[PDB]
Amino acid sequence: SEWTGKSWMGKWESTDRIENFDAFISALGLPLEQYGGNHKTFHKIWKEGDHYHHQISVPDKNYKNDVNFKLNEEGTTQHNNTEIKYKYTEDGGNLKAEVHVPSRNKVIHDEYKVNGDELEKTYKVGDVTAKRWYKKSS
Ligand SMILES: [Cl-]
Ligand SMILES: [Mg+2]
Ligand SMILES: [Zn+2]
Repeated sequence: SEWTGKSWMGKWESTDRIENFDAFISALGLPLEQYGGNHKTFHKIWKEGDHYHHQISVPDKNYKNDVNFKLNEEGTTQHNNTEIKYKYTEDGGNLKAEVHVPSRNKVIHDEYKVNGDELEKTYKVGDVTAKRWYKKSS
């Protein structure tokens, strides 16, 4: 396991800073009663030889998902039983994920942009953009 090498690698924790996230959640067709708000969220991204791991956790929601990815290579995961296709790529120093949710005819853009000490995550679906800011853990 390697925890450095790219600016977006590391252990990231959500902050109080969030923008337009309910509009993004609504545009995905998800209920705000269970997916809105600003619950403490962790992103951990590290390298394991020939691939990366990306662990997402939302402890209040009993959610933990470990995503295995190789840059530029498609992968799949599941949420409940919604299949999710993804492909992570680098845009220079930033990390992007292209996400298909075929059952719902949705395409989602995720971006991870590290401004130094801080990580800005941008979420886009169609013309709806949300942002959330993360800090390095501890
Ligand atoms: Cl498509
Ligand atoms: Mg997040
Ligand atoms: Zn796209």
